Amino acid sequence: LPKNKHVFHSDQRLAPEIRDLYDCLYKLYAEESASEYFREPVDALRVGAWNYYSVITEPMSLRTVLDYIVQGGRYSHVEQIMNDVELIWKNCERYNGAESHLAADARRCRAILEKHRERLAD
Repeated sequence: LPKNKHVFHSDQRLAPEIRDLYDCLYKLYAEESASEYFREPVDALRVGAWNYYSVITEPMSLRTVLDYIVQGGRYSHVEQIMNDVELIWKNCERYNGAESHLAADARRCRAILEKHRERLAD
């Protein structure tokens, strides 16, 4: 699992739509407290979530997405990024149940991201 925190680097070589999504995602990652459990990939075995990797076949976190964006070679379209971001929330509801407060914060993050994007669209 990657060390320390993702360093904000808004790369000018990216498509503008992707750089914009990057900026919104970084804000969610670094600035919104409801994103806490979705920031970094979980060491499932270390935290005693023993069956996590069998329940969740495609793990995902904001860190993972942000690093992919900066590293290149994965994303060519915003819809691809959003596909991975949606995984974060879906994985959460799948493993913790829709009634958990973790799932409540996933849904909050999802809605907040939507608003970040709509705002920058003006």
